[PDB]
Amino acid sequence: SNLIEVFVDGQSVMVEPGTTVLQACEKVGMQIPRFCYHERLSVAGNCRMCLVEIEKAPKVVAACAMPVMKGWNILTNSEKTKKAREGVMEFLLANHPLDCPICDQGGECDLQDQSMMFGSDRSRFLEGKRAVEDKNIGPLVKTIMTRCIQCTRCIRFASEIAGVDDLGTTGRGNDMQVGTYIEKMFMSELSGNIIDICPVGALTSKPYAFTARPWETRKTESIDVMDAVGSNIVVSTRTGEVMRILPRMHEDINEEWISDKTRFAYDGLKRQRLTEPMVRNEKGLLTHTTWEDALSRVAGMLQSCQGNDVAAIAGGLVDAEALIALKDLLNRVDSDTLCTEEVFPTAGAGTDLRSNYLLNTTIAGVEEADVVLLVGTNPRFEAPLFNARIRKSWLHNDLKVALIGSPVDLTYRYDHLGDSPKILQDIASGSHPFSQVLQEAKKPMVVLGSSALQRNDGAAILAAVSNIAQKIRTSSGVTGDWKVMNILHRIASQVAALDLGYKPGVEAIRKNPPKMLFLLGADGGCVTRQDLPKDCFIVYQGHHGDVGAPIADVILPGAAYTEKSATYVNTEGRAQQTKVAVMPPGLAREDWKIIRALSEIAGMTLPYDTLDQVRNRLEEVSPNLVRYDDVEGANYFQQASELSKLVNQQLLADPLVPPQLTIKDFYMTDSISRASQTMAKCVKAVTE
Amino acid sequence: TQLITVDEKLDITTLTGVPEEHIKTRKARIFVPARNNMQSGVNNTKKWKMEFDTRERWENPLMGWASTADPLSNLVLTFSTKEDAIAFAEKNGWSYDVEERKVPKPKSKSYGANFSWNKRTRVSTK
Amino acid sequence: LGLREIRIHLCQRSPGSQGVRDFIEKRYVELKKANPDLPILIRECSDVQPKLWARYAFGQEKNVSLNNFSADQVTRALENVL
Amino acid sequence: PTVKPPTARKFIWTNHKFNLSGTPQQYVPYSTTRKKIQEWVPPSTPYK
Amino acid sequence: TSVKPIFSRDMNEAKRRVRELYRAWYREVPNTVHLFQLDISVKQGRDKVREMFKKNAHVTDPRVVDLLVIKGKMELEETINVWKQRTHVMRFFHETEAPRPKDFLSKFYVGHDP
Amino acid sequence: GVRTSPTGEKVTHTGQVYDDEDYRRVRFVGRQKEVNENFAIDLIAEQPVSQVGSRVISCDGGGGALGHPRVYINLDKETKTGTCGYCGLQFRQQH
Amino acid sequence: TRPTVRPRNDVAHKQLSAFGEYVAEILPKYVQQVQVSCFSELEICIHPDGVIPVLTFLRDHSNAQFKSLADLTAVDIPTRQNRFEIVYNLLSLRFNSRIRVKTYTDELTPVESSVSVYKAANWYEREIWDMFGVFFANHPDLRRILTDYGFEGHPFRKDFPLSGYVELRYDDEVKRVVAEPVELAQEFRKFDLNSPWEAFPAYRQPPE
Ligand code: SF4
Ligand code: SF4
Ligand code: FES
Ligand SMILES: [Zn+2]
Repeated sequence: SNLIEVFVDGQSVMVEPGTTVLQACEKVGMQIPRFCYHERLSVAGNCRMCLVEIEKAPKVVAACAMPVMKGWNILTNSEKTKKAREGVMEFLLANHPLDCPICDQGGECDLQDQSMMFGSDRSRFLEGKRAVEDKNIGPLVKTIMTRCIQCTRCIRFASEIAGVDDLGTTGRGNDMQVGTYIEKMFMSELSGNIIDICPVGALTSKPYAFTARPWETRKTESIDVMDAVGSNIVVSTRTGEVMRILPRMHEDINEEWISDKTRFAYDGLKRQRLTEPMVRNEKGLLTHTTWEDALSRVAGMLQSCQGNDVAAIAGGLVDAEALIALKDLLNRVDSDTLCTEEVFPTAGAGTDLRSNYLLNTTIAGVEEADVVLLVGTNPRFEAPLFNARIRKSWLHNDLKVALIGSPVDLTYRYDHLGDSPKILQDIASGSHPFSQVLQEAKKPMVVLGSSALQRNDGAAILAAVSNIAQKIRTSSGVTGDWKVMNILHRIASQVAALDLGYKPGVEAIRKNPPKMLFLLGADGGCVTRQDLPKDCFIVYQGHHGDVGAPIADVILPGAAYTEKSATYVNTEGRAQQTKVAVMPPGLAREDWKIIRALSEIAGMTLPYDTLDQVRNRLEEVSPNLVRYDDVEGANYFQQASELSKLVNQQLLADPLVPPQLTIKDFYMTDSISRASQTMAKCVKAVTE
Repeated sequence: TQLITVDEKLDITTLTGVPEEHIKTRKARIFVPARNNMQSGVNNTKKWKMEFDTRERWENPLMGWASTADPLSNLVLTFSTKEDAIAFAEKNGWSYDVEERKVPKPKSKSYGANFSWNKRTRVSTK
Repeated sequence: LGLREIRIHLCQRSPGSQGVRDFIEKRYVELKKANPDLPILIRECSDVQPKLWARYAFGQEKNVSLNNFSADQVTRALENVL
Repeated sequence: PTVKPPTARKFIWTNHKFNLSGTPQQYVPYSTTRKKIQEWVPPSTPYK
Repeated sequence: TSVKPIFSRDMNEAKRRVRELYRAWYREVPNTVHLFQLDISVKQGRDKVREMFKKNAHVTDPRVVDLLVIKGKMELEETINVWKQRTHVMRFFHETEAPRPKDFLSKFYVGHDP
Repeated sequence: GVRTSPTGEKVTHTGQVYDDEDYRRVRFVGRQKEVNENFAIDLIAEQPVSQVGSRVISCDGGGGALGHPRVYINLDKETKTGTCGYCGLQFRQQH
Repeated sequence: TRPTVRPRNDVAHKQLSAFGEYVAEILPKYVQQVQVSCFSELEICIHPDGVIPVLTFLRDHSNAQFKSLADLTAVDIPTRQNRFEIVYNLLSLRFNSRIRVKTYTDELTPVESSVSVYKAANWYEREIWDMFGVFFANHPDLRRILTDYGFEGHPFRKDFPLSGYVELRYDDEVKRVVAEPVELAQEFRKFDLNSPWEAFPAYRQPPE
């Protein structure tokens, strides 16, 4: 039943026809060494390391890109196989300079490992050793092209995933410079990913460059933040502190890639942090004190204050644990005006009813989709690995990607349909040459960006897109069961806050002014002191405060995301937990621990002591927030769309636009990216 | 000599001698160590490493060092299967978290389809 | 005082869970139409006992079961809670 | 070393200060590293 | 699933051996406080002896109870001889605080231990 | 060739000096804070940048097997100087 | 091959193979493995019941003398239901050969106290009792060798960390030396040195 036998060292194994020899050897366990093969890119054959002596033939053939004929016998440990490997390894190490002390991949080279485990023990080639003058590619990536072995892997990665096409081979003979001809600062998204593509020490990190060496660090589990998708991130840590991060692999989401903001964020994570709990002072100033004074002042004011005069804006990067602790505390006082950072609208019951506030499909599940329309967003600048997934589908099989909302720099020929909600109600009617493609295609997907939802067109666009979803779902017979419709997000803590059933947005504060409020990471222009009564009493709990810290009344130095065993949810409902990597500097306790100490000092209690009891209460409140690395999509789209008909709003005539549109707004408007200097370097490098 | 023997659980935490705080407070993590992405080699896979959560490592103010009061912080136990991993972690007493194993999914790559005709798959450089 | 939150926890293969599926396909739109201030919410994860909780009155999380029930019995019990 | 005294290096001391323990002039160790984590500065500008 | 037991068949001989060991430790203490010239009355020493017996009072596997009998009997031999000096017998006590309490609040002012 | 702190003591070649609210200054009391007063940044600028009349040149550092290994560096930057990472000294080219 | 590589002597390989096959076929009651290394030193892998009969048979019988006893170490291996390994080492005075008697054992069930047949195993049993926890049944004196008296924890295990749980210091308050929980002066960086890429193809175990 469509299986071909290969005799790897006499051991027979079944292989799907058409696949490579190397995947058969990796099926039985063998690693034929490789330099120009990679398990995400196209298969070029330029490194010659993958060779193997296939029997009954006088010629050694490659195994990176060999199709499998019927009934092979593969010798991976013969005589001339080893002679070919020693020969090719002796060829590679000729025009490669002696930099292994100063090269930035001492522990993580590839020439070193494969030269030990397959290469010769003596060298030759007394003269020669050419040298290529380096370039200046960008302030993010340090570049010495002398160590470049011309392996053509950055080129294939750029041209087939980045889509930028700014890298090339130049020349002949030994003189093949891999690079960029026009002295252009190569700046794009995913350019941070190219320093792990390059298998030798030729493309290294610029700010990291000479700060560690990868045997001293220890590696630690962690979860991506400031992106809605959550690649799996491994912190190489050192000195009771950090060194760097790397992307590690989840199969479904964010395969072997990461965002540049995540990869270069940690400079701002350790630059302007908060180590002192801080109280205002009689001149009007902000000084610091011990925890007893600060928590006693907050507890006395909290025992004095009840009613509908207590608010809690929790945005930025907050936990499931801190939000559970705050919901229990704020139930325990009397009542609430919890709020989140980004205003999500609730008119067709969007807080409950699991569909309309997560990504209903799978991020990996978009490959089987066929026609995707894309209402206002910018996937290159909003969770870029989602855009890399869409480009992966666009490059492997056929798609049809149309965009409604902005003319932007997407890399793969979106079909621009205009930018107004009149276009959206016009496709709701169906007067296009593209509605036919929708309702008579096979597998449809509609991706709604959350950034086009902060405006006053929120519930109307959401209900109309859900009517599109009901139209194409109840028509055309697809599949069942499979989902046209999904939304995405920008911040994972907002997704966890919507999962816990909170009030989204500061509309509850605009309807009801409070007298006491807890700012758990108030990033942007949510509230001011002019828009609030003069006895403010903000308790801002966070880390490297630059907004809210000028608006300070009581500062509590919360921990960061690398610094606590949190519980985060991506934009598709999968609950991923962070792990302890670096203890926070200063006093800097964990957030829910601070909240439970606050409830201790105030005249009340909380019925838990440990983080395992916190996660027990988490499974009590919402059941899928402890079943780690798991997905289950929602249902009941008929009930959702029939509940979307009560509040009959209007659709404005103004054109919409996402503010996440270019490089400067990709780099500025987040806390950890704002606190750094590497972001400022690349901002002034792109603008200048 | 084939005596009375009962077939039950074990309670070896009384005999291993380490005190109660380091028994019941720290939580083990059983994980397969992920591939160090700057290299590409899965020989460092195929084991189940048990580690513990990290704790405080301050600065010794006389030399600029990283001292800690953590004897259990620098362990790793290499195991062959998840089953004996969980059996050992429940034998010796301390609470634990177990993750699962993630593999490279087998793709179907082909140079001839990388040089296609009417598909959008085209290398555009080679 | 009144109510603040009502939460539903479900699974895929149980007669009571199937009864709550029958309730939630039949008699939710009139219920949410009736009480626009109570965010009665639905959760399915993989497998859990189908529990019905009510968080109200300054931290009272009262608990009832919806295991092995019929849909009319679910409606009667929910109206007894409400 | 009346056969080859010197070396062609312009950094060697002209004193050769000997073993100096039990003095007011000896060695103490310290951290040869700059600031670690760079604590936050409150604004001197007030409000209210 | 055949296991050779150490000493006992069921918990009866385990209880018998451990109360025999407690009888020996009860009649062994004033000889130690007279010999090593300790600084602690008889009551406090006997109270920490019965504390250390009551600490492991919930183990039901008879092999483990027999092995703790062997541990206590080895320490009783090496304390009824004059081998273990004053340092180890004082090391059984904890007077060098370590006053680290088990609140939440005092564990919060000296943090990172939940 | 050293600076001097505003506290009144010598800084190192790394700007690691203390504030006024420390105590390692008071464990420096009575015994001298040693500092190598011959730095390494300024000793590069006193060296003559050699102007070698070829294209791509070699560097060892004053002695075979006594110094750093062979690094062959390129001089194709028409206005910038090629810098040995080991030596720290510059070169030019004159055809 | 001919320089720089220690050769092997297949004469001794065939001789030890035939001898181990002989011993295995004449004691079927307790034998599981007789493995021969490349460097020709025999290993006999044994169930933990026939320790005393195998040692009495291997002290005598005049086809193999092996009067000389050496070390006993029970090297601790997790991911085994029966963990520890008792390694007797036996040397013949007449024959110049070495056989490693590896019997396996668990954490609790005792092996049968080889001091009754080999007088050189007395401190070996006492020492491995102190360091591991392998009990020996009907042994005269079981005390602690190579540890402190008040110390316990069986420190050559893998669960016991490198730095111990105690740390002695003198103090003048109680005028004596006391133990506190451990406070390091440096982290003891345990480096990552397990490099990939399979340096030994001949030892690739079959995966699942
Ligand atoms: S990439 Fe770096 S570590 Fe590897 S051989 Fe080249 S110089 Fe050495
Ligand atoms: S720069 Fe690196 S990835 Fe690109 S061709 Fe050279 S060695 Fe390969
Ligand atoms: S893998 Fe590079 S040649 Fe086949
Ligand atoms: Zn040099």
